[PDB]
Amino acid sequence: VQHLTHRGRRTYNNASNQKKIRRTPGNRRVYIPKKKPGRVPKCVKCRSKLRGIDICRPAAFARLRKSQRTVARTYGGNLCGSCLENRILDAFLSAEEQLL
Amino acid sequence: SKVIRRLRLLKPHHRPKAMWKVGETRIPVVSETMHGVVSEIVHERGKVAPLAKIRVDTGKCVRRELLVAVEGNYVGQKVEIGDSVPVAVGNALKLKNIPEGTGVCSVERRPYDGGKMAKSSGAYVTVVGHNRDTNITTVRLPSGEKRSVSSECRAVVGVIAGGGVNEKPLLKASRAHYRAKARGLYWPTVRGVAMNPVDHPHGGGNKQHIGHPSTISKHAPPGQKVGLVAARRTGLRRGSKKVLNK
Amino acid sequence: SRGTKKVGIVGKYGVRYGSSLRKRIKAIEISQHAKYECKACGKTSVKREVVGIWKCKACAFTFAGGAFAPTTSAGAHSNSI
Amino acid sequence: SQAKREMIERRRNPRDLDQKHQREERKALIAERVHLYRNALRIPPAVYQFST
RNA sequence: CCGGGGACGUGUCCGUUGAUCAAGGACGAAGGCCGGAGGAUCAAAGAUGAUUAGAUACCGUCGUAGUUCCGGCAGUAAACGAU
RNA sequence: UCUCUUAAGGUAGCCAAACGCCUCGUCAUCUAAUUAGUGACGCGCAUGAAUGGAGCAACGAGAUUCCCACUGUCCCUACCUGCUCCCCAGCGAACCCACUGCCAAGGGAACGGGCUUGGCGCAGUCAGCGGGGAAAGAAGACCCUGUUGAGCUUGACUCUAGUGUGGGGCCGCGGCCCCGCUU
RNA sequence: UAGCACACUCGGGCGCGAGCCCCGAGGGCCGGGAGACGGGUUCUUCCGCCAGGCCGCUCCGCGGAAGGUGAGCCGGGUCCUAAGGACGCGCUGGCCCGCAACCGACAGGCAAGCGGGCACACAUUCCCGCGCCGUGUGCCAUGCGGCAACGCACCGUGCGCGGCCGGGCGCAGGGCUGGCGCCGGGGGCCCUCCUCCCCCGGCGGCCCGCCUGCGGACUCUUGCAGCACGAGGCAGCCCGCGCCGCCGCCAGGACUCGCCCCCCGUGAAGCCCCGCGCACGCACACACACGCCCGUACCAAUCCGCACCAGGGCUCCAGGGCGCGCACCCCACGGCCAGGGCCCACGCAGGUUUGGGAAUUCGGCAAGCUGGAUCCGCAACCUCGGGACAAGGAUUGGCUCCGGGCGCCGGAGCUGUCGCUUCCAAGGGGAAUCCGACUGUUUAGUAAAAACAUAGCCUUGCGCCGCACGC
RNA sequence: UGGGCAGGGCGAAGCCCGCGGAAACGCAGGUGGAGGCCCCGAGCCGUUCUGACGUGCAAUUCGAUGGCGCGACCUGGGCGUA
Ligand SMILES: [Mg+2]
Ligand SMILES: [Mg+2]
Ligand SMILES: [Mg+2]
Ligand SMILES: [Mg+2]
Ligand SMILES: [Mg+2]
Ligand SMILES: [Mg+2]
Ligand SMILES: [Mg+2]
Ligand SMILES: [Mg+2]
Ligand SMILES: [Mg+2]
Ligand SMILES: [Mg+2]
Ligand SMILES: [Mg+2]
Ligand SMILES: [Mg+2]
Ligand SMILES: [Mg+2]
Ligand SMILES: [Mg+2]
Ligand SMILES: [Mg+2]
Ligand SMILES: [Mg+2]
Ligand SMILES: [Mg+2]
Ligand SMILES: [Mg+2]
Ligand SMILES: [Mg+2]
Ligand SMILES: [Mg+2]
Ligand SMILES: [Mg+2]
Ligand SMILES: [Mg+2]
Ligand SMILES: [Mg+2]
Ligand SMILES: [Mg+2]
Ligand SMILES: [Mg+2]
Ligand SMILES: [Mg+2]
Ligand SMILES: [Mg+2]
Ligand SMILES: [Mg+2]
Ligand SMILES: [Mg+2]
Ligand SMILES: [Mg+2]
Ligand SMILES: [Mg+2]
Ligand SMILES: [Mg+2]
Ligand SMILES: [Mg+2]
Ligand SMILES: [Mg+2]
Ligand SMILES: [Mg+2]
Ligand SMILES: [Mg+2]
Ligand SMILES: [Mg+2]
Ligand SMILES: [Mg+2]
Ligand SMILES: [Mg+2]
Ligand SMILES: [Mg+2]
Ligand SMILES: [Mg+2]
Ligand SMILES: [Mg+2]
Ligand SMILES: [Mg+2]
Ligand SMILES: [Mg+2]
Ligand SMILES: [Mg+2]
Ligand SMILES: [Mg+2]
Ligand SMILES: [Mg+2]
Ligand SMILES: [Mg+2]
Ligand SMILES: [Zn+2]
Ligand SMILES: [Zn+2]
Repeated sequence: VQHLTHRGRRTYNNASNQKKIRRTPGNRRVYIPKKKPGRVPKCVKCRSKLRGIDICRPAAFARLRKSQRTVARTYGGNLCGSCLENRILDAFLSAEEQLL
Repeated sequence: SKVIRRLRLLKPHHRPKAMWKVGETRIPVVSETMHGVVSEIVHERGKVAPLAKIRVDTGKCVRRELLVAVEGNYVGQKVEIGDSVPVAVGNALKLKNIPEGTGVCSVERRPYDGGKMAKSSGAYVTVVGHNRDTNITTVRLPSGEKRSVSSECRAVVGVIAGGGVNEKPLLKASRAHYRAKARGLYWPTVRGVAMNPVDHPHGGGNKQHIGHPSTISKHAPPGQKVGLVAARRTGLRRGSKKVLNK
Repeated sequence: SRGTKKVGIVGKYGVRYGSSLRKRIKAIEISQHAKYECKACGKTSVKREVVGIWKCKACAFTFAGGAFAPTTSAGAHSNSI
Repeated sequence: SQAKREMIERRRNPRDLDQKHQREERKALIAERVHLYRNALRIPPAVYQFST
């Protein structure tokens, strides 16, 4: 097979030097730079996966539209809905018994 | 002869690195009672005893305090750090308001010091008595030493989490290896009797023996202070603490 | 299909380290690897994460406890007061 | 260290203000620490007669 | 505080569910053993001072294990009412 | 049983052991034959309890013996192949070098290539070869000497860092060396 | 003289000159191709040589003359910090030390470029096509849908609170790679035989999985399990992997999510950025404009070992067969091939030696035997885990079938000069003793050990420490 | 702060089922995939030949044999210790 070369680039196996194979038109394969995997957004309380928010590299994430980077409710990309609802119930119920 | 390894490890490039330390674990110095939430219980490199990240929220700011974790701490625990807070586990208060016979930990040695004594795994300090005149609390240290300390000193109620780590034998040399690499100890330790005379006072010849009494004086030169450095006695103990100390 | 008659969990150590050392570490390796009941959610899902930190993997309830057990005798006594 | 930075703040020791930009801050602190020491000593009549 | 127990009392229930035991299981004084804690008294071993023909013993003094507690092992007694 | 003596007199164990001089100890086993091996024995020159004693499950490129099997290890060598060698074209060093025909005996600084007296050989070439040149390596590392060292030790000599102690200096107030105080 | 090329062979060419230079053919052999460090022009073209290359040269990493290195996207700086440094100031008789601006990464964090052309050589830099990123100017709107999971208005600034990481067996996925079948181009070979040989072929739906709604109790996984703090199911939602709409089938695969395991090891920091909270005030799109410095050729004889030295030197990429296997061996790709003659002795390396079988020897040194797999059988001892592949035995090819749970397994028959792990690859075993427990470490260049380390055990000091389970 | 390291073997807990049991539990078959476990590949090293070489290829190399080979490892860079 056509052997792969890092075409004048560094050949180390770091997280920032990952490559992926492309088949070029001549039945020749090359390495092209595979970018880093984007971090998944997590709840700051319960650390489960947050839905709705796109999974991209922190630079490519910032290039997205503002609607793609967050959820429309309050504590949008911070809390999940179950942790947020608990936080609403906690602030309410602590206030109610504080009156009594 | 050459410098022995004991003096040679005293030089400050042999100390553990500061980047391994999560932070200084001090009891906060507070005017009024501080209400904190245990935000996270974290591990520090080398330290078997975990740390308690305490997050305190006021109207003005958020203070992030750090304490050694107490057995029974949990994330989300309301802790109170003050002078006369309740004496529940996890709170920190002055020793005068701590009843006698309750094991406390991270005891301050001077007032508002941040906590010095009983800071590693499983340690606790038993509050023995209060001299309410002269404001002096006598406490029992984890070494068995009965220590006087002023009642203004703070302490955290409970024992240090990280429990009975001494009960597990290191079965392998690797488990001692990764332990000492984390704590920054000098390991493995060559016996000085196995060394040459240029290396050690025990460094001997033709048979591995010390050759002179290994009980050295406490007034000895450094470089001579090798082996048993101020030994009151030697040999296997075989007795109570009372019969051997006097 | 027991596999071992007496050693159980310290059969991983083979014939090494001595019988009494394998016998001594057996009670601790049973202890440090076992699941325990969470006292915040009820489930037997508390596992050790690092020495001194015990976390329930179901409801994420993490607490500072003993080295190889969630509770020590000195730690239990201070909490029972 | 943060406890030591609070420690050198509680004591008001002018020898802690060792940098160059702290110079005007230091000599203000020297002026008040002298003044507290000057009047806590037993001032002799040769000096104290000028207070009257 | 939690748990247990037998006797009695009874127009309470069930209705033969019982007796005794190879195998098996549990408990099991003291001394002993293991790991941990503790250690005041007493005290094997050991050390002495005597006694004695001798004295490795009895007597005096000291003293370690041990005696104590916790987890386990062990599983023995003139474990006798020799039943 | 008696007696001398010590701080205490080697206990449990173990052994001609990697520790036993005698010593190839003695007995047994192993063998045709064993200064070896193993098992015993122990008045052990000079074994012995964390200067760790005893102990061998597992492990070992550790040390050792026996057995089976295996074999050119040997009896006892032989043959084959490649490469070298050998011969050539071209290229082309170094070691070493007082001077060098070879022996026998003698004398001699007590083991000569040269001397003495005998015995011989000499066209000075090619290849083998390791008897000799007391062959070449290297101002013997052993040993001794040096009023030459260095490493290292300590009960050497003279000092010394360190630890510790006493006295003094380190300009504060109060009260009874003691106790408060702070500046 | 020692020594120096001795897997090549044949023809042709240029040329004064040819074993070595070039071309063609044949026969073989093994790496080759990209980066770093290091080299520094060795690169490439033209010309040369009577010098250098362990021979010769018409050749050359040589000599001479030229040519060549083009970047918003690659690397570094204009960024960030790590361990750490620190020329200032304090402390000084001087240091140490304290604070520490500043610094510290060409493999960390980390904006954005690929396909092709051209070319003597060089280009992800030029060119062509299609993109993308950032900066600077202008030009402002002042919000909505869904019960919900959430969907969107391509909008900004400040503060606060937060936001990243380990290793491993396996399961699943998997950049890609291979095979087979079928189809399709393009090229070459064929006494017979043979369809031989070589090359090439964003967007919507669904699926996961989390969550939501309804509802209320079940439900997996290769694996522990899960579940009223809400199971399966249904309908959604989210965000990725994946698959179809705008050649199939099978196998392998770097890597990767999550489970699970491991730890007295718990697996960076900071800036940027992002999110929310609270405030401020406005500029994303769009349009226009712009994008600095440095590096950029080449180096399995270009480096370091005085050298074209059998040495050493960080990183990346292996197709087919065999087989458990990126073992060996054979092939492919790609790249290669550096005297002549004769073979005496003695060598070095390798085969084979009847009979004997350790008698050799300090000693089985060296050599040999055993060797894979399947099936059977397996002792004393033991820390009960081992010993253990103990010992020991049988079997093994080719072909034609049959059966199964079908990458494989079992059975039968036929067959060969009895032979089958047919080459390759691949334990000799047993009975004991000594020592060290073990794995590990060591005298680079005469010692790998019984020495060292080790865990364990123990003693000592310390409450002015990293805080006694500690040092 | 980065990187590197075949393929097999043995089969620890835990789990599932079957059988036995009055009970405690015990066998058996799978499952699972532990361990400074075993054989070994690249690689690393340096046991033996006291092999080759020993004015060498080499101021320590070569070959066979051997050991190690996910570690108490090896390794690039940065940094510290003179
Ligand atoms: Mg280049
Ligand atoms: Mg979205
Ligand atoms: Mg030595
Ligand atoms: Mg000395
Ligand atoms: Mg000595
Ligand atoms: Mg010794
Ligand atoms: Mg001395
Ligand atoms: Mg008892
Ligand atoms: Mg008892
Ligand atoms: Mg005890
Ligand atoms: Mg008494
Ligand atoms: Mg004796
Ligand atoms: Mg004999
Ligand atoms: Mg013999
Ligand atoms: Mg003793
Ligand atoms: Mg001895
Ligand atoms: Mg070893
Ligand atoms: Mg010639
Ligand atoms: Mg003569
Ligand atoms: Mg003559
Ligand atoms: Mg000759
Ligand atoms: Mg000679
Ligand atoms: Mg001399
Ligand atoms: Mg003299
Ligand atoms: Mg010649
Ligand atoms: Mg050749
Ligand atoms: Mg290259
Ligand atoms: Mg060229
Ligand atoms: Mg020439
Ligand atoms: Mg300057
Ligand atoms: Mg970078
Ligand atoms: Mg462009
Ligand atoms: Mg190129
Ligand atoms: Mg559901
Ligand atoms: Mg292959
Ligand atoms: Mg023969
Ligand atoms: Mg023999
Ligand atoms: Mg002989
Ligand atoms: Mg013989
Ligand atoms: Mg051999
Ligand atoms: Mg066998
Ligand atoms: Mg055996
Ligand atoms: Mg060893
Ligand atoms: Mg050596
Ligand atoms: Mg021991
Ligand atoms: Mg291993
Ligand atoms: Mg091996
Ligand atoms: Mg080495
Ligand atoms: Zn949440
Ligand atoms: Zn829970």
